[PDB]
Amino acid sequence: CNIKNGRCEQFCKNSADNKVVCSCTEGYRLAENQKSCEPAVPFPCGRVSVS
Amino acid sequence: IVGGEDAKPGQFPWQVVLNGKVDAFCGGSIVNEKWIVTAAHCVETGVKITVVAGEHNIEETEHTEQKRNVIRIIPHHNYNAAINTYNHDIALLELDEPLVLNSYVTPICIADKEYTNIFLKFGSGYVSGWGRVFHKGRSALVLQYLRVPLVDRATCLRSTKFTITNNMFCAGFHEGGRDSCQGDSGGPHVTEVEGTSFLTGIVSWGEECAMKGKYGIYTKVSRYVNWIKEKTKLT
Ligand SMILES: *C[C@@](*)(O)[C@H](CCCNC(N)=[NH2+])NC(=O)CNC(=O)[C@@H](N)CCC(=O)O
Ligand SMILES: [Ca+2]
Repeated sequence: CNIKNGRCEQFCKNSADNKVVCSCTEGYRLAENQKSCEPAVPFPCGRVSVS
Repeated sequence: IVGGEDAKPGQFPWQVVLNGKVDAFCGGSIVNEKWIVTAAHCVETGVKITVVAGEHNIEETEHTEQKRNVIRIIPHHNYNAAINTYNHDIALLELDEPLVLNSYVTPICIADKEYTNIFLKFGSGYVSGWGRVFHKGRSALVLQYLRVPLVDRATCLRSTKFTITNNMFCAGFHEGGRDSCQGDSGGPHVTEVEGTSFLTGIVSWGEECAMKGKYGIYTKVSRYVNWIKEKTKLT
């Protein structure tokens, strides 16, 4: 998780074999690329949606 | 907020304003549809308080406002363990009826203890509120916001005679002019992480506002995220 958060958009945890597991906060799901966080509800926390 | 700018509608959809025997006396942020997090010094005593989410201009109607009554107040259990220190300056408010989430009414994200601190140490956060726009001056009608830099602990400690605990951090500018202020207490200091904002501090106290050589002092939210999660569970 050392550099650039392991490429995790939100959270990183070191697993084994120098690999990482990304995770996201409530209201988001780990995208299939296993790094990015995608919205899992209509109004997820922490985002501007008026713009 | 001294030296900030007007927010756009919906720019800080987690921000709320508190009204009571004084209007617009403090801010807060949305934890979830039933719970607000604010500063404990805003809600000492059990006077009746109301919360307004989706607020932008406090003298006009936007038709985005959601007003709720506060039915339960939980100051942190160590707040006021020591008199007049602002240590543990954080409190939770439970609403009578759930907020309805939308583009103007959206919670702030709250990471675990480790990542909240990591986000804080990115070193740049946003603070917002309807508090004073000049030290000892008038309050804001339109929600204000300001980007403030994190200040290193040693500088922080040297800036004041008052005690800065490990439950606090300093933020602001070495030249002054830009700061939170009275009325902004309880408002969220937030860190934006690739478009998603996380709660990293709560506006708590300072010596005057925006003076060169002084900084705003904030409740360090990383120390309290376990408590926030424990007390705000929905079921
Ligand atoms: C309760 C809350 O609105 C204020 C926020 C002040 C933040 N100040 C700065 N410079 N960022 N908190 C207080 O008023 C707590 N008391 C104090 O800050 C006192 N040291 C000053 C009181 C005063 O100047 O009116
Ligand atoms: Ca309004």
